[PDB]
Amino acid sequence: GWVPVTKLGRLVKAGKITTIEEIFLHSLPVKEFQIIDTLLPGLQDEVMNIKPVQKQTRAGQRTRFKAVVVVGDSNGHVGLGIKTAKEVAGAIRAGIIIAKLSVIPIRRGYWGTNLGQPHSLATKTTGKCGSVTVRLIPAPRGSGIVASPAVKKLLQLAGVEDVYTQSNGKTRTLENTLKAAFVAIGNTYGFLTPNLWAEQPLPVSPLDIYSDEASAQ
Amino acid sequence: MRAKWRKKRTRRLKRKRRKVRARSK
Amino acid sequence: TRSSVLADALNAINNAEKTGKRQVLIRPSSKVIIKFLQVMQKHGYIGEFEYIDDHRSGKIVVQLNGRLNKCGVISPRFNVKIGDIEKWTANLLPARQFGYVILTTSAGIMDHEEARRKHVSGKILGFVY
Amino acid sequence: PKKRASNGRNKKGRGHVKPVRCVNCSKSIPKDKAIKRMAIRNIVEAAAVRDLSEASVYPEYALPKTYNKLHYCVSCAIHARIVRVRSREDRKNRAPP
Amino acid sequence: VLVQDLLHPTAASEARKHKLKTLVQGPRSYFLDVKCPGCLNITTVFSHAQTAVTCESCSTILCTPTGGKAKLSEGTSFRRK
Amino acid sequence: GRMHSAGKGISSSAIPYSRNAPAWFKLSSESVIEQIVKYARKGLTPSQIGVLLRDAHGVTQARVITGNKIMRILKSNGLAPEIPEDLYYLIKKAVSVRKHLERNRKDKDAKFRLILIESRIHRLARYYRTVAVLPPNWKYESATASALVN
Amino acid sequence: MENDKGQLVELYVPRKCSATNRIIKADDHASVQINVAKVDEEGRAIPGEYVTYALSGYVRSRGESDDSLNRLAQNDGLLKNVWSYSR
Amino acid sequence: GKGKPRGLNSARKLRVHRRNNRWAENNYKKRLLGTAFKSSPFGGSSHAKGIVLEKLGIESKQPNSAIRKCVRVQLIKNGKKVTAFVPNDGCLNFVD
Amino acid sequence: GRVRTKTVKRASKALIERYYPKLTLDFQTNKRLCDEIATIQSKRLRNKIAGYTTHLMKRIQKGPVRGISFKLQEEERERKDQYVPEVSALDLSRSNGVLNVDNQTSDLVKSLGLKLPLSVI
Amino acid sequence: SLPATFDLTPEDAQLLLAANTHLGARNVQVHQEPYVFNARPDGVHVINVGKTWEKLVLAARIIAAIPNPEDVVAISSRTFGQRAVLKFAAHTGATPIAGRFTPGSFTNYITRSFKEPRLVIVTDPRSDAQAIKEASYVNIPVIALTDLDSPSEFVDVAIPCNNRGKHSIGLIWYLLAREVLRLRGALVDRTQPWSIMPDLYFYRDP
RNA sequence: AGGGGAUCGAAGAUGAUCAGAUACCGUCGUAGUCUUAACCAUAAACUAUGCCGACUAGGGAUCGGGUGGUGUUUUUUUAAUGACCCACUCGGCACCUUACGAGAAAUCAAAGUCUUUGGGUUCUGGGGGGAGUAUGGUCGCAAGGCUGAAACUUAAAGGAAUUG
RNA sequence: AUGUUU
Ligand SMILES: [K+]
Ligand SMILES: [K+]
Ligand SMILES: [Mg+2]
Ligand SMILES: [Mg+2]
Ligand SMILES: [Mg+2]
Ligand SMILES: [Mg+2]
Ligand SMILES: [Mg+2]
Ligand SMILES: [Mg+2]
Ligand SMILES: [Mg+2]
Ligand SMILES: [Mg+2]
Ligand SMILES: [Mg+2]
Ligand SMILES: [Zn+2]
Repeated sequence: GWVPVTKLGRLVKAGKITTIEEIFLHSLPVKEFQIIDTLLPGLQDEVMNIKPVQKQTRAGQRTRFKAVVVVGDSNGHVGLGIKTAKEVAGAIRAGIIIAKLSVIPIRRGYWGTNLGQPHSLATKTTGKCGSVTVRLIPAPRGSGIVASPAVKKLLQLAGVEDVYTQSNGKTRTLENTLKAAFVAIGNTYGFLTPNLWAEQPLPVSPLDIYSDEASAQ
Repeated sequence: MRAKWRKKRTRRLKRKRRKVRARSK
Repeated sequence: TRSSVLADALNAINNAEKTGKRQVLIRPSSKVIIKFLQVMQKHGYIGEFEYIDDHRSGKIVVQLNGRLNKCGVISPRFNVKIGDIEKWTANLLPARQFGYVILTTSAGIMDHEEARRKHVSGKILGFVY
Repeated sequence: PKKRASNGRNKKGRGHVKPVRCVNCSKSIPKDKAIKRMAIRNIVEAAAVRDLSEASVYPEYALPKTYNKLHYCVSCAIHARIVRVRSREDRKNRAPP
Repeated sequence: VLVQDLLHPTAASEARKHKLKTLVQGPRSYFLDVKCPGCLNITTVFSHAQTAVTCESCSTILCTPTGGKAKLSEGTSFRRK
Repeated sequence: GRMHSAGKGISSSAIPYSRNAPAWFKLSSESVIEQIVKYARKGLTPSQIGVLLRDAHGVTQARVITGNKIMRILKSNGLAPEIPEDLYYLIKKAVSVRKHLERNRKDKDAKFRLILIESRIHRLARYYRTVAVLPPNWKYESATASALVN
Repeated sequence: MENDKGQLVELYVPRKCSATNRIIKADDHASVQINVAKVDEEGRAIPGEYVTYALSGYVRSRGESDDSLNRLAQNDGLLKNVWSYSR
Repeated sequence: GKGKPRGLNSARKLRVHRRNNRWAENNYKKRLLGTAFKSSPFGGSSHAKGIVLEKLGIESKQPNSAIRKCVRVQLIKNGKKVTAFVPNDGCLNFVD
Repeated sequence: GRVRTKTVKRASKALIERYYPKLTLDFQTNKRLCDEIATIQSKRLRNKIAGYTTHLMKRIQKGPVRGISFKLQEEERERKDQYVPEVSALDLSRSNGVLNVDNQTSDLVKSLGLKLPLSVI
Repeated sequence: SLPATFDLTPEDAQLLLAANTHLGARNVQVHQEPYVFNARPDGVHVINVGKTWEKLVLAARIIAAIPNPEDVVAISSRTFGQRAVLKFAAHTGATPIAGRFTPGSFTNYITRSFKEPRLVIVTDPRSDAQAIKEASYVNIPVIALTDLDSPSEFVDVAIPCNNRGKHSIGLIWYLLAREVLRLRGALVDRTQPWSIMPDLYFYRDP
């Protein structure tokens, strides 16, 4: 089974929290991948690459394997994990776990008018990792994801269908390009818009609403 | 070779070239 | 030396907002500065601003409300035609639904939306979003 | 890269500092860069303070000190262990021991 | 901080500030009425007087210039106009 | 700041916000104008006239009491100099440095400072010729600099 | 953000900092929500009834959340003379 | 600023600076100097006929081996002598 | 030397964590209890464990030791109260029933409280 | 919104003044503390005990808002506050961290550590920087006993108090526990002096 | 080109090491080192960080100036400057911590306020060599300085950092 | 004090 720790996870397994949007609204730190698994059952994972990293020690070649994974549902949610382990398989599994933990929401929007079911981003956005700067620009319908294959895969797993991309820096560094694209994705719900200007009543945390979930009877 | 000594050798070469061009006319 | 008091004012406002301050003092507080601030305040990116009359060029204290992502000048003040207003908005604004390219036109200082609905153009002054 | 935040010397606001000569090898070093140590040794340490005080014709002589400011170049100071190689973070520490 | 009344700074901070860095710049100098050893006027002397001012109708030195505020000849009364 | 230096000094007068005479000031505008004309006839430049007025009298600003600047008062009363005071003092400093230079000839620092002073002279003279304070052919020459400051 | 015919098509309308009005993101683990209990009829601290303030990780990292909470509390009550506008 | 003039009347300086700095580009400098015509035995042309003069085996550069069976050719167009590789397994026997 | 390794020290701490209402501070009646409540596979290691447990429980009577909680630290803490009781809460005493404060503290109290016994020098 | 019963009384006012809570740090004081009453000579700054009391009451209301008392963690690595937090977590249902904090106690959900509180209170932000940093890693609000030279980073409620004195530290913790109990209901009437005297929280070296 | 030339000392001479040692080391020693009158115009001429302007953290020292204090010490006769102490302030050489922020990083209060890209302005660079070479021009007594290619060649060269 | 090369 699960046997949860992380009273947030306890609430998720108890069914008090039923949408990950609540976790996102209260910025609740998730520590078990099972929370993400039960709140987003339709979450597919794509391994982007495995590369050997090498440490020199006394004839050297410690040759650990590092795997980049993107998990996501093509509706609002992606996460990105990067994990190094002794074997490709275990690195992939731990990376899937890390990506699920890192799952964040994306804010989709419209390029032009308000015709239903947002297809693009709400604003221009930029993410940076190392020397790699990835910029996402809202695109009209039918534009598709204009990005290099890895970033395009991350974006369709995010659920974006129309976006323009621009890049600078050593984009052949796949890890930095994916991390920059992930930062750009995440910043969409950090960019304050006039339609978000309106002040909300600051709801109460689920951890407080159901406080009888930290005990051992 | 050191850049300083490369420059010195090149200057000596330049001096010799100037001298040869001077002797010629 | 000072070449753009509007640039100095907008830079001070940007720095105060990105450091989280709710108020910013700007000097020397010219007429173009006041008009630009009036546009920003009409669209609600700043709060109230008060002009302090020293018998020099003056000062302004602006109240920021946390809704400003960036205000900036476009220097030089490029001549902008009606059809180039769209290129400027595309280049400067984060989206097509909000933000403003602010121009100086002979119909007055104004954002690009009321510029294009008065069918006037001029020189580009700055932007706010 | 740049190994030391200011430089391996102490000169900011100066431009040129007149040199000094290393006491050990005579290498010219800018005065601010030279490693300077003061020596206030007793004129007679020599295992023989008691012997000199006995041989002295003066009671309570209060034998003097020899004063000497030594200026070492970097090479000579390192070689003679007046100064030692320190870790990257220990270098950023200017207090004496 | 992050919230302060820039339009109404406290008198203490305003007096601490440099004369050009107050909310509105203004001088911290003043004018004094120094009692002449004679009569017919109380001589007006700038606080930061650069001149060795003498009485209008006499030749006694009222102040000696300094780097900042002037001196007062070590016998004089001085109202702070 | 410091057109010919790396100095960033801000020290200057901070004139008051009040554009009217101080309440404790009772002298007439005619009386201060008369004192100004008297000092000008005694040969003082507007700067030292203002210094004397503020130090020995209570006239904080001749422009706030008489409603006119001291140089404008002197010009209206016919006591203006043939060249402005700042230009005159710049040329006097240039003459002094040039005399020291023709007596020393190894003071390269003085040569450099004289170049700076003459650059300032030429910039100020160009301004004055632009605003027609000086004749359009007014010229500063090293050998006649004394000839035009005396 | 709604679509045509005005139905909310955006998930998770985010919270905004009570001090600086910036958006509290999902990964801002330095941000903090403070509940101050309400007092009725000489104490007893009614459970579930608070005054709620959201402070952004930026403010807390700048070390200004204390002053900002002083201001916001005192504006809501909860503090009479701690924070002054003039300084 | 950014080390370049921004003034509205700075177009002459901007374009002159671009003109000066375009000379640091390989392609621009080659095209404007006309290297292909003076240098480049093919006078800026795709192909050139020539007369073989000698068969030659040049030993491939390290770390390789297997001398490469080229031919010295004298171009009909201008007269220069160029070494041309003969690409295939064999295919030297078809050139005399 | 006579330093005990981790497989001695940690096992002793684990024994004392759950068997404090158990084997006393005597080694002979310590090793015997170890024999029946611990699967020690060698008498020498058993002797080591029992000796270190004897030492731990002998020094337990001189103050609590780090990393050891047998659900008695809380009890003894709540038991040991008021080392200086029923004398002075530092209230209305230790003076002429006043507070020996400075002038600025005096103005501090004058800001709101009209009733404070003060001896402001 | 708090009644004159919650106003500062002469009894606990002179209790603070006797414990020397108002004796702030020297001329060196963090320029984020407007809790400073006029600076006396010898450099020592006087802490406004009115503001100290108001902040203590606000912190007590924040603690009382917490539904489960065990989800409130009192932390002190300094000896002068360890007995204070132990007695505080005895009187209130809080969870004490006295002595070492074991970095990784808020992340790293491994046993012997990893409480997951809703609020953290620290005796000294400087000496408990690690706990404050971890709280900033996991969204935990922080109350801190702050001297005028204490760092304010990731400290949401600063109770201005001298922390160089064991008397001051113990008394502040004692008043915090008192107000928490009063707000809860343990102390039915906020007029009695809470018979347990403010020495059970002080340090005892011998 | 005059003067001066103690010292040290390119060259040079010698002693010793060494396989060689026309190097390091030792002893001398010319030019030079110093100065006057003229040239030369180059340095890792470095902070390898153009200049002007504005803004964005905290802190304590320190230099110069100024202001204030129930201040300490110092005497002239009230008072006084002077030195010092405390607080503030302007300007400067810097420094410490933290970085919202920046950066490839080292690190950086500027190298920040840059893909949310525009305050003004000058100069410079465009893979590594060939090469600061050839040539022409110009300056210089000369040494050289400034300007400055091409043919040809090459898949790296290079920066910061990590573990060995 | 000297100790080259791969
Ligand atoms: K091969
Ligand atoms: K000589
Ligand atoms: Mg190195
Ligand atoms: Mg130099
Ligand atoms: Mg200035
Ligand atoms: Mg200039
Ligand atoms: Mg050079
Ligand atoms: Mg250089
Ligand atoms: Mg190149
Ligand atoms: Mg390297
Ligand atoms: Mg080899
Ligand atoms: Zn040496």
